[PDB]
Amino acid sequence: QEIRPMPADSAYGVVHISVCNLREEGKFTSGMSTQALLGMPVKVLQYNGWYEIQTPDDYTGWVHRMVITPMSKERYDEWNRAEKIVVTSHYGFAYEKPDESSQPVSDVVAGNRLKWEGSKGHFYQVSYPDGRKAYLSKSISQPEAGWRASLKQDVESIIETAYSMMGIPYLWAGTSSKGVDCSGLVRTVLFMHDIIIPRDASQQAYVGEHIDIAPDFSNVKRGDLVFFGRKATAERKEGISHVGIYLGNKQFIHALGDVHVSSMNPADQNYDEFNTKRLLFAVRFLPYINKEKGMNTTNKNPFYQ
Amino acid sequence: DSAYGVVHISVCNLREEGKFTSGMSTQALLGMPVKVLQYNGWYEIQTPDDYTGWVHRMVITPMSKERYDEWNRAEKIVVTSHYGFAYEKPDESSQPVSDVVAGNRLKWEGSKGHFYQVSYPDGRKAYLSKSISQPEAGWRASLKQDVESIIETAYSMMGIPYLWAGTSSKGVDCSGLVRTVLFMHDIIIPRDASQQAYVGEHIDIAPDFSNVKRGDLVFFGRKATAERKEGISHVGIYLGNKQFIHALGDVHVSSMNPADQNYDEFNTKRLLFAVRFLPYINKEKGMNTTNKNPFYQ
Ligand SMILES: [Cl-]
Ligand SMILES: [Cl-]
Repeated sequence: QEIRPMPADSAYGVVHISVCNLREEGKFTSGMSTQALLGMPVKVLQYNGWYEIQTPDDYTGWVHRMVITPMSKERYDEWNRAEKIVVTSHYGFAYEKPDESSQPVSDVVAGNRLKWEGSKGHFYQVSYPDGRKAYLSKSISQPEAGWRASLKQDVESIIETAYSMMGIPYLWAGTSSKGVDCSGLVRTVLFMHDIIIPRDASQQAYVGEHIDIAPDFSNVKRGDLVFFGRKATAERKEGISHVGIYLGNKQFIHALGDVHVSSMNPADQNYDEFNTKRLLFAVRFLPYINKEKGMNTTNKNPFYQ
Repeated sequence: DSAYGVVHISVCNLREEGKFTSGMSTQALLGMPVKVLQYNGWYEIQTPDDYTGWVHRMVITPMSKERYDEWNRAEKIVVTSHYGFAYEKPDESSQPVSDVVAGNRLKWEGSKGHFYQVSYPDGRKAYLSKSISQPEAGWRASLKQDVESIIETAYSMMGIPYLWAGTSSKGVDCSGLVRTVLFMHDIIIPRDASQQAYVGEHIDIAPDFSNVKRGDLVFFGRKATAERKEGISHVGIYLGNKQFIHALGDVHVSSMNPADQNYDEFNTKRLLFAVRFLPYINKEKGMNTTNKNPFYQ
């Protein structure tokens, strides 16, 4: 077909697999551009055999027909209003029975959110956007209201979550615990703390407070983002090629090959000469969550309300 | 310079060309031996299924032939659960070293508590819980390579996402589901559906499906014409009673019986034939087990 825009009964959707793969065009032979998660609300923009969708970070891309559940605004609103079970562990499964030896229904990853239906033993009974029923261990998940109540969004808590992803593979366009790109590591960590910021490194580079890094690095702080790339010239604007999370003491955690810690101190064993020489600036963003457009929490984000 | 290597991340992503903006073509696993064909900033590699593609320089450990051979001779710890992590200490609350997926193999160095001490190709040291892994000798001494066990493994992947070129427990494509399942049973077959279609024994499906058996592959696509050869588009694993398990959106079970609620009309209409392959492991170039495959020997 070529349906654009979508009819009202199919203008909205919810992702119903653990991690779905958005591509630049509606075909497998197009590059992946981002990913969305189980239970995540989306807008459905058009259909040509694949759906073009918009995720809550305003990013757009294309997914196969079978991986989202399209729906009316009314049904989308019902999904969003139901208290969720929030997956907090990186990896696990949901099961047919309250027993991890039973038939799985699907994998889950951190940030996956399913409708809470009940509880049985050491499990939450849950349902998927498509109507599947399952059980999730209380050891890898928890009810959304209590999750929010206990949620920490300080820099140290955020860095701990980044450290929990040590060695996970780099994957281009990767935006989940399964695999991450440079900007996707940032997003995957933040989403585990209920925070959404822009998807691409080139957009993350212009959020919050710009920090012109001092020669001694004294004005860059743990929790800032550090950006790398091609410096602006008279004839050409700057190009952002890479991002990491600053750790203090010239160290930073990032996704390149895998998630790892590097240094900008030439004396350190983990010195990353290539990126250090391409260092551009830092950004301090955490103070401005819900204070500028494009940076928000899911309790405030308009896709969720 | 380097002609050999070993993958040192859980799952690496091979692409058509040496750049991120080229399509993924297959994936390889932690501890898997590879041949290194060239370097242009990225490495062109060949995986043990004889498939080639490109990976970022940081994701494999290039080695001399002697070091490659030593890696291969080292007894491994084999990861048997779909997902987990290896840790800095024998404690799942300690700092992780990396994620792991089923089929990952690391060098066995010892044990502490209920954990194997392991090492990576690049030299990292870690601990893997005995609850998600098994020593290679014991793995081989308990190996299941029958149809029923292979189907059980496929069922254990229910609902996992479809991922184009996906070849691990994280996400699989149609042919990748077949490969991912089979590697958990020590079996390697060709990577692409268009090659899988011509292995083993070709089954010309009877109208009652009576000559198709559990564990056969079913192939879907475009029928040959007078002017044009057949095109293989899709593959699934036959479960009997006209059902098959496959990766399309996610891993799920479909039927070729129009009466069934899980009838898949699109694919049923495109059914071409089935293939009985399991009897022919180690009997044709490109189908083998890792104890016979020359990459490992
Ligand atoms: Cl990649
Ligand atoms: Cl995909």
